[PDB]
Amino acid sequence: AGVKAYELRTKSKEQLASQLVDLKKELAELKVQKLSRPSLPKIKTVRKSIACVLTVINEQQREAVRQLYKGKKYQPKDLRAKKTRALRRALTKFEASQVTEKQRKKQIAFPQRKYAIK
Amino acid sequence: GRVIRNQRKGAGSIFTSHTRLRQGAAKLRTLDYAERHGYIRGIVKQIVHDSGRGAPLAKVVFRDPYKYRLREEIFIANEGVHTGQFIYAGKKASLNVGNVL
Amino acid sequence: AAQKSFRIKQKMAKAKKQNRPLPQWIRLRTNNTIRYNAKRRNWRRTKMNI
Amino acid sequence: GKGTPSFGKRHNKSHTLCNRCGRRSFHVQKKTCSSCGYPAAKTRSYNWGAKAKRRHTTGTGRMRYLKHVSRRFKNGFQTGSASK
Amino acid sequence: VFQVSMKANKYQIKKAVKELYEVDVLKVNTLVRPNGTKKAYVRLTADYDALDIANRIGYI
RNA sequence: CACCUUUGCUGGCUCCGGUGCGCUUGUGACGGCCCGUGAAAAUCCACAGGAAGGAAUAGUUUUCAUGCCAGGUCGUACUGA
RNA sequence: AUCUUGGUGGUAGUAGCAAAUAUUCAAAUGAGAACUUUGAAGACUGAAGUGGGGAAAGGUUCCACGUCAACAGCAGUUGGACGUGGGUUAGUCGAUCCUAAGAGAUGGGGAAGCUCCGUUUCAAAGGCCUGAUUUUAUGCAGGCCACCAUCGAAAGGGAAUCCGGUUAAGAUUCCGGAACCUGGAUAUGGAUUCUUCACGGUAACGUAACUGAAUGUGGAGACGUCGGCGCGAGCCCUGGGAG
RNA sequence: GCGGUUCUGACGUGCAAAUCGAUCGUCGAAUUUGGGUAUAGGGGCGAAAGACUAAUCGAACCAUCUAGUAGCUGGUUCCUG
RNA sequence: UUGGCGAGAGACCGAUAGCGAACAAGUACAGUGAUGGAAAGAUGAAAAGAACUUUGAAAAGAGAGUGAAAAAGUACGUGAA
RNA sequence: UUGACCUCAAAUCAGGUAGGAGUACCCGCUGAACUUAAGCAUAUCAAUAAGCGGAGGAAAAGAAACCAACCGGGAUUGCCUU
RNA sequence: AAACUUUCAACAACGGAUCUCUUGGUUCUCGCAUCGAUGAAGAACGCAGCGAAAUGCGAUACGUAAUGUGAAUUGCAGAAUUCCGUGAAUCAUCGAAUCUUUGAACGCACAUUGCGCCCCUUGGUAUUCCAGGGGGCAUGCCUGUUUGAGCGUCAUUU
Ligand SMILES: [K+]
Ligand SMILES: [K+]
Ligand SMILES: [K+]
Ligand SMILES: [K+]
Ligand SMILES: [K+]
Ligand SMILES: [K+]
Ligand SMILES: [K+]
Ligand SMILES: [K+]
Ligand SMILES: [K+]
Ligand SMILES: [K+]
Ligand SMILES: [K+]
Ligand SMILES: [K+]
Ligand SMILES: [K+]
Ligand SMILES: [Mg+2]
Ligand SMILES: [Mg+2]
Ligand SMILES: [Mg+2]
Ligand SMILES: [Mg+2]
Ligand SMILES: [Mg+2]
Ligand SMILES: [Mg+2]
Ligand SMILES: [Mg+2]
Ligand SMILES: [Mg+2]
Ligand SMILES: [Mg+2]
Ligand SMILES: [Mg+2]
Ligand SMILES: [Mg+2]
Ligand SMILES: [Mg+2]
Ligand SMILES: [Mg+2]
Ligand SMILES: [Mg+2]
Ligand SMILES: [Mg+2]
Ligand SMILES: [Mg+2]
Ligand SMILES: [Mg+2]
Ligand SMILES: [Mg+2]
Ligand SMILES: [Mg+2]
Ligand SMILES: [Mg+2]
Ligand SMILES: [Mg+2]
Ligand SMILES: [Mg+2]
Ligand SMILES: [Mg+2]
Ligand SMILES: [Mg+2]
Ligand SMILES: [Mg+2]
Ligand SMILES: [Mg+2]
Ligand SMILES: [Mg+2]
Ligand SMILES: [Mg+2]
Ligand SMILES: [Mg+2]
Ligand SMILES: [Mg+2]
Ligand SMILES: [Mg+2]
Ligand SMILES: [Mg+2]
Ligand SMILES: [Mg+2]
Ligand SMILES: [Mg+2]
Ligand SMILES: [Mg+2]
Ligand SMILES: [Mg+2]
Ligand SMILES: [Mg+2]
Ligand SMILES: [Mg+2]
Ligand SMILES: [Mg+2]
Ligand SMILES: [Mg+2]
Ligand SMILES: [Mg+2]
Ligand SMILES: [Mg+2]
Ligand SMILES: [Mg+2]
Ligand SMILES: [Mg+2]
Ligand SMILES: [Mg+2]
Ligand SMILES: [Mg+2]
Ligand SMILES: [Zn+2]
Repeated sequence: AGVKAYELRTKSKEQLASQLVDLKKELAELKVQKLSRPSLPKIKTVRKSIACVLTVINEQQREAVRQLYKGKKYQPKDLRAKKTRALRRALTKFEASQVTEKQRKKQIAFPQRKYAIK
Repeated sequence: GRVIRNQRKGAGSIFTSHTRLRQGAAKLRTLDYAERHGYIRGIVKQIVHDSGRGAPLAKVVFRDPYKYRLREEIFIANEGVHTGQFIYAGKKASLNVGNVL
Repeated sequence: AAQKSFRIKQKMAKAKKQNRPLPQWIRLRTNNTIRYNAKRRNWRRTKMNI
Repeated sequence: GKGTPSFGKRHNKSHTLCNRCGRRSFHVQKKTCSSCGYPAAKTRSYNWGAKAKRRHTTGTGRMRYLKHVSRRFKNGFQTGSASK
Repeated sequence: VFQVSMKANKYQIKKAVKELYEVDVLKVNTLVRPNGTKKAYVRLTADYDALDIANRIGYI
């Protein structure tokens, strides 16, 4: 059938590591059997289980690190948002919104007015 | 016309000097205190053929004044200098064949 | 070529694996138009040029 | 002697495989690829050789990262995850 | 006789065989085959029998 | 002696010389030749020096012997007409 | 349009398939044999070989099993063909290390610029030794020397391996036996010492060992070519004997 | 071994876009040659023939400017009146 | 705005045309290299792709059959010269 | 002696940033000849091709050291005109 | 007279024109603005039960996670038909990951799968040797930190 990642997300770090090894053992066993038999398609299910478990392990370990840098200025580049190189170099909303005191005063004194012709 | 033979020489490709077998450049010692003010004695260790050159060279060994070590110079041998001969170089060296005054 | 680089040997290994006729079952596939292996190479016909 | 007999003497390579572009165009003695220009930082190309530009440009390979960018741009470089 | 990762050296093969099959290795000889995979010829020490261990891992 | 045996099994002998402007090749000590006098570097050793350390009821010494452990990576088929 | 691409004729079953001395008989196999296999015979290369190995180059052509549509300018049961598999084992052989002619970063200087020069320079250009401290394998304790990256040889330089056996196809690589080198660790014997760092020999020098930092000096690495002479090895020739 | 004189031999829709046979030059050096390495196009290299520089040389090869220009050659497609 | 992404269209071309490329095309292949660079679309509604018999060593033939049609048999629409 | 200052360095020092690609259009630099002139040199082709540097969704330009000579207009760009 | 040659027709060849077709091209219009040291474009090598390609992907390898759909995939094999479901699929979507060796390509090199050094850790009697695992070491430039250099230079104190 295969493992299901919603079931794995309940599990602990150690339980998952243990399961990962049981799958790696199982996969080896089938690689041997494949030599004898003509066709052996069960091996696909266990390849994908391994890949599932590693995905979940990595998710857990990353979310742990996201918590460790909660709120801190500077976090690992791999947890920073990707966007694009050019977007990451752009001025922030704050920087782009800055006006000098001279211009702030003019903007208050003389905003564009709403008006209509009759 | 094409570039003539005498103009090809300056690029120095196939016309460079064949220096594999040469002993080193023949040169007097660097002019230092000892030579300006007194003399320094060296020994002629070897007299040796240099490829490309007519004249033989003389490997003269002098002590270093400032460090405990020997310093081989390469002189062009004057007629009459012999292995084992001492050579005197400096302001106060005597007027004998092989000395540097 | 007895004493060969790894990089050359790796390319030769690739060439070994590719040297085969088309698997017959491809011909049965729905809407198949591949008749034969059109990129087959042979040591007597065409050189690899490394 | 300049023809058939002289073709017998051809067994040394002027060019080997280029690490950068994979072609057999790395000139061994110049240590320089005649096709892509490795190890110059820039990739060799010329506007006199349009057909050669077309053989190597963006799109002639896998893309790998650049194929997904349009999709990412379409969804406003969103960050989180889909909710249920 | 095993197929073995192309990245694997003789130290890592010795260590893997001891770990996976609980056996003692005398020497490892390796070659890269013409199809570009790596084959290892792993001689066991005299205390172990290759046919037993091969029967356990289950190819006869 | 065994016998379309795994392929056996058993026994015996496997010794002593000569020769040379011989051939091929290695090498030694020499000789001839040059307005030609016929690489470099890694690497290894020795020496000079005398820093420093070292005994008596115990100190020194692994350039003597013996003993323990390890030696990765890539090439390796075949042709060479 | 000696037009462009494609197709097709006559020529024509014609030119031709004549270099490298050469084939023959039988059996087997097979639908089929001038050409495959075995046997018998006749010849050839004739060791500066048509033999046995390699370098460049090729890249699986190697080997087996199956097997003949195409290809082997006749043939084909055969094949370097076709299909499917098998096959290359290293501390000691190479690469890897070193430098050669040379190539080439950096410091700098040119050039609108792609880049060019130059290779130790008109640069503040590093990295070892030893004890410890027992705080630790970094600052500290001392010292020490400072040249100038790097790449460049499968024929140059260079640590160390041999025999016998073994496969369809691998072997100085596997197996068996017997060695060796480098790096590491290390304690037992021997040696040395109360004249502390050995003795002997007139001497050339001997020996199982027999303290030795910095620094310095030597050596080896390390070298043309030809000629005759000497000596060794393998081969050749030859006697007796046992098969 | 290196060369290439003569036959103006073979061949001349070849064995071959330079070969084959015989004959011949040279054969211990201004010798032959492998690999590495340097020199690049108005440039190189040349014991000099305008030779050689990948079957290309009295200026290589590749792409582009370029559908370069042509008072010159060739062609220029249905019928009748 | 002869590129990229997403759309809509045409008195445009219809496999020697139209992009070089309607197809595993910048592919196969050539070249030491820069570069150069093709050919190649159409069974049928559906594989229903010819069981079985017979001649032949076999390829195949002759029958039988499938199909609306094999004057559609993969050497596949039509099928000119 | 202790502490400044100036200038200049070093660090795998803390945090960043540049390079390469694409290149239709855009901002510069550099820069031909074929060709035309019935020859050819100035001229033309062309302030073009090729080469090099640098950007963006646009770029550049832009609020007059402007145009005018009128009864004066009023940043830049683009179209129709001239 | 036949053969032969020539001409025409029928049937059969050769060959692939013609006709009909068209998931391709071409041109015009409209809208949009998004590559890269957070490692791009491009390259190499790999990965499927049975693939040589094309296409997809990276040792988690024709994919993993997430979300939507709601039962396929299909050449065969196999699996499944609680399929009235946290659930089929070479499905769509895609925000989380994985992402070999490379490449601007960054420890140094590269016709080498060549050679280093540093930190943490494990094993082998181990600070120093060998091995395994993890993580690092390019250049120019800016701001800052720290440690310094120069009779450039001030004060202070010998
Ligand atoms: K010729
Ligand atoms: K080795
Ligand atoms: K060597
Ligand atoms: K030598
Ligand atoms: K001599
Ligand atoms: K000139
Ligand atoms: K050429
Ligand atoms: K020219
Ligand atoms: K005229
Ligand atoms: K075409
Ligand atoms: K039909
Ligand atoms: K930086
Ligand atoms: K269209
Ligand atoms: Mg090629
Ligand atoms: Mg020529
Ligand atoms: Mg040659
Ligand atoms: Mg060359
Ligand atoms: Mg090996
Ligand atoms: Mg000899
Ligand atoms: Mg061999
Ligand atoms: Mg051989
Ligand atoms: Mg031979
Ligand atoms: Mg005839
Ligand atoms: Mg003839
Ligand atoms: Mg015969
Ligand atoms: Mg004869
Ligand atoms: Mg004979
Ligand atoms: Mg064979
Ligand atoms: Mg034939
Ligand atoms: Mg035949
Ligand atoms: Mg075969
Ligand atoms: Mg060796
Ligand atoms: Mg340079
Ligand atoms: Mg080297
Ligand atoms: Mg050697
Ligand atoms: Mg063999
Ligand atoms: Mg052995
Ligand atoms: Mg001749
Ligand atoms: Mg003649
Ligand atoms: Mg004739
Ligand atoms: Mg003349
Ligand atoms: Mg025209
Ligand atoms: Mg023209
Ligand atoms: Mg076309
Ligand atoms: Mg019909
Ligand atoms: Mg038809
Ligand atoms: Mg006709
Ligand atoms: Mg830092
Ligand atoms: Mg023109
Ligand atoms: Mg004119
Ligand atoms: Mg004219
Ligand atoms: Mg003119
Ligand atoms: Mg331009
Ligand atoms: Mg942009
Ligand atoms: Mg706009
Ligand atoms: Mg602007
Ligand atoms: Mg103003
Ligand atoms: Mg205005
Ligand atoms: Mg990556
Ligand atoms: Zn390249």
